[PDB]
Amino acid sequence: VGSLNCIVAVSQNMGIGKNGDLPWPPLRNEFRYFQRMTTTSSVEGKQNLVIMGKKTWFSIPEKNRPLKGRINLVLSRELKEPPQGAHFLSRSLDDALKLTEQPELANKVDMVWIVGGSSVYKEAMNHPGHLKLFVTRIMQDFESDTFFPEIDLEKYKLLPEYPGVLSDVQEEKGIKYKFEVYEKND
Ligand SMILES: NC(=O)C1=CN([C@@H]2O[C@H](COP(=O)(O)OP(=O)(O)OC[C@H]3O[C@@H](n4cnc5c(N)ncnc54)[C@H](OP(=O)(O)O)[C@@H]3O)[C@@H](O)[C@H]2O)C=CC1
Ligand SMILES: COc1ccccc1/C(C)=C\c1coc2nc(N)nc(N)c12
Repeated sequence: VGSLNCIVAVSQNMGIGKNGDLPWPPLRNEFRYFQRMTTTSSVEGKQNLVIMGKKTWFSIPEKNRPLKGRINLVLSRELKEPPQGAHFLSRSLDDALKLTEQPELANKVDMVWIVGGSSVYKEAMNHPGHLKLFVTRIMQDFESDTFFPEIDLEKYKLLPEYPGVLSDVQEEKGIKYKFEVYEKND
């Protein structure tokens, strides 16, 4: 148990997913940022924990499952075991978050990252303590069927910069995006 973080990429219309995939074409540098933010731990020997819902797990290409170099945990109210390739399954975010503090995971885990999708985000962002939201603002509209909740600029602060995050507008494949980090500490 290190810090609690959500990471998402979201279109100008708040879209995160379309038919079990992302709503925009592949953005390699965006995937690379995701990978470097979720995989990097400054503590040797540790890994970060990625928590996700079941549709989010299945949205990941099989070659990238489980997400390499991270401990993967899937949320589901139904599955009897973790899905093929996964090793953790929790019935709730509280259950998962509790599971981190021991019996055996808590000397292996550094940062905890919520990587989607909508319901998991809603609950984490609401979760009382110290929270950071890493949001890639995909600076146009895309047809979507899954959405990210509006961020309350009265509870969260927008940070002007953040270590290892590029602060200028980026562009790729003709699509502009901004990496943002928001922080709350209620
Ligand atoms: N742009 C981005 O940053 C991201 C995009 N996506 C996209 O979003 C979509 C998938 O997201 P979404 O449809 O929201 O689905 P989720 O990944 O949130 O999966 C929903 C399911 O997972 C379980 N689940 C979710 N929350 C909990 C919980 N708190 N406790 C127990 N189980 C839970 C369920 O399974 P059960 O029915 O078995 O209980 C529920 O049906 C895809 O299109 C994917 O590509 C996903 C992540 C990031
Ligand atoms: C199809 O989805 C994926 C495909 C490959 C690897 C990971 C993901 C997942 C689960 C999620 C993400 C893929 O790119 C992302 N960018 C940001 N900024 N946040 C995220 N949560 C993801």
